[PDB]
Amino acid sequence: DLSLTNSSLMPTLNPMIQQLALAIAASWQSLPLKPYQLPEDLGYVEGRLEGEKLVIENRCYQTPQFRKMALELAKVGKGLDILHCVMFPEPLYGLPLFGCDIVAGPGGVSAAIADLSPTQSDRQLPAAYQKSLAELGQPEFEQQRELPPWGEIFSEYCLFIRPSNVTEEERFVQRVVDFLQIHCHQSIVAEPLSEAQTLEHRQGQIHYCQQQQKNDKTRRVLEKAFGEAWAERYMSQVLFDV
Ligand SMILES: C=CC1=C(C)/C(=C/c2[nH]c(/C=C3N=C(/C=C4\NC(=O)C(C)=C4C=C)C(C)=C\3CCC(=O)O)c(CCC(=O)O)c2C)NC1=O
Ligand SMILES: [Cl-]
Ligand SMILES: [Cl-]
Ligand SMILES: [Cl-]
Repeated sequence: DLSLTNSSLMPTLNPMIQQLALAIAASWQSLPLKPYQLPEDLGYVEGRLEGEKLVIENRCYQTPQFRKMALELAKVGKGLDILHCVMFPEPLYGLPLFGCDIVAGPGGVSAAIADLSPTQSDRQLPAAYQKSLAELGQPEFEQQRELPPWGEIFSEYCLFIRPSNVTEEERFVQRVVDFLQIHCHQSIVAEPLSEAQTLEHRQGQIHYCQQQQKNDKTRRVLEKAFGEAWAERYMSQVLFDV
């Protein structure tokens, strides 16, 4: 569950990943949650082929506003830690997609990505999100990274950095906390939408999932531990279900 106290991975994960896992779990803990059963009621899985083992712990929930809320923690061998999180919105409410991805090795966090990604056909976040996000101001990060082409799905507020030091790690986690606070508040005040608008949002979410499946960084990690067929099933059915 969301206490993370019974997580076997948590104690061994990069400190920034631990703090973000805790912050996400804390944001969700008091919501009107129900379990969301992944395919094959997946929770914990491990695999190895010719190289290192991959271990994944899945936690997934749902609420009336969020069709699927996934928090995945993973580790490859002793050298690679990953946090994956997506809140998939119920299209009826027109909310954007919260996502984040953190990858860390022995040298520290290599990649930290977080966004509230659009679902509208105009590729804009709803007005209330634009207002609240603008008020946070532009955060300063020394080592920004450019998104790959499939990353056109992310908003103009997307963070994609290599944190340079602890100050930046903590600044990133705080900005994710800020995104979550905005998002959970907007989920309370969101107007239920028309059938045509609901359809528009559904389309946006489908596109998001299809584009995320183009990420060969995820796919290679899965393939090296479980093979091509397993990775394709995992990405298309577990992570980014259409
Ligand atoms: C669950 C298993 C899972 C694995 C194995 C995983 C691996 C993974 N994701 C990565 C990058 C990345 N990951 C993302 C983004 C995301 N990815 C997401 O799953 C979500 C929700 C977003 C954004 C909200 C982006 C944009 C990159 C950079 C891709 C690139 O450099 O080509 C990288 C490369 C890190 C680096 O270049 O420093 C790895 C190894 N991510 C995972 O989530
Ligand atoms: Cl691409
Ligand atoms: Cl690659
Ligand atoms: Cl390799």
